[PDB]
Amino acid sequence: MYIAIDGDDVGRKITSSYLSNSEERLTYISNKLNDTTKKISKMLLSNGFEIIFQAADGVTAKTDNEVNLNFVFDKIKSYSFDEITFSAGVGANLREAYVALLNSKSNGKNMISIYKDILE
Amino acid sequence: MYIAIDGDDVGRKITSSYLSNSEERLTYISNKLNDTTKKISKMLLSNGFEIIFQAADGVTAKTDNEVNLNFVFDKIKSYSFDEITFSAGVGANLREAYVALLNSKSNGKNMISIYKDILE
Ligand SMILES: Nc1ncnc2c1ncn2[C@@H]1O[C@H](COP(=O)(O)NP(=O)(O)OP(=O)(O)O)[C@@H](O)[C@H]1O
Ligand SMILES: Nc1ncnc2c1ncn2[C@@H]1O[C@H](COP(=O)(O)NP(=O)(O)OP(=O)(O)O)[C@@H](O)[C@H]1O
Ligand SMILES: [Mg+2]
Ligand SMILES: [Mg+2]
Repeated sequence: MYIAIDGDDVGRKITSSYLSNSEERLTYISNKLNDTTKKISKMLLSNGFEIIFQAADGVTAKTDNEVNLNFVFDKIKSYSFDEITFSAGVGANLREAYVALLNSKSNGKNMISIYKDILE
Repeated sequence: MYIAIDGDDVGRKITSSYLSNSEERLTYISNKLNDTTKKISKMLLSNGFEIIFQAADGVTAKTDNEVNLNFVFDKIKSYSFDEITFSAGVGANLREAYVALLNSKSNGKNMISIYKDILE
């Protein structure tokens, strides 16, 4: 199973910081993204996932083991901070997790989609 | 002086890797971005810059010292790899470096713009 996780509307708070000349707020959000994907990457490892990347505001991973996915996403939901949520997609391969990720980014965000469910 | 540096068309090679189920190529480009912004952040420190963020595929920094900017950008240009260039903007504040950055992303990419020059 592949899972892609990625920050919602992250650009808006970064751009807001440039335009208001707020470098400290810009630096805080950059390291906060850095640290939250770190939290996400570690929760995933503890549940038998192999991280593919944990960089920028995203994390992609895969698990040849079994996994409670309402648990996993309920904890991704819980690293939200200051109006920045995370969306997730899941599929049987990287491409499918990607599409399902677009689906979430495309349907309210702060949500998870599963590729097999979209097709049906 | 503020400088914002950011990777061109980085999403296209990442997305290409999802859609072709090429996780190894996806992981390589993620760490390669990680490592190139590292190279950029270090060259800037050696020339008297203070890094504001070095994350994702970008680096923003400022220098209360003086700086040869054709040198600096000529070396940013030289960390290009596999058809991924970097654009830069410069200004007297964060907002201005941002606009000048959009200008470069907006005018061929693999290029630098200076905010004061745009206004004139
Ligand atoms: N850790 C980070 N440090 C600095 N900039 C980041 C970081 N993570 C993401 N970004 C920036 O945030 C943006 C991520 O690109 P996205 O295209 O993913 N857009 P975003 O608004 O963040 O949300 P979605 O549309 O995906 O829901 C780019 O501008 C990245 O350079
Ligand atoms: N180090 C990284 N690791 C993983 N994904 C990254 C990294 N740096 C950037 N990205 C992704 O690349 C994109 C950066 O957002 P951008 O909105 O900056 N778009 P890009 O096509 O990269 O070029 P420009 O339009 O800015 O010229 C987002 O999808 C990021 O999540
Ligand atoms: Mg995002
Ligand atoms: Mg970019």
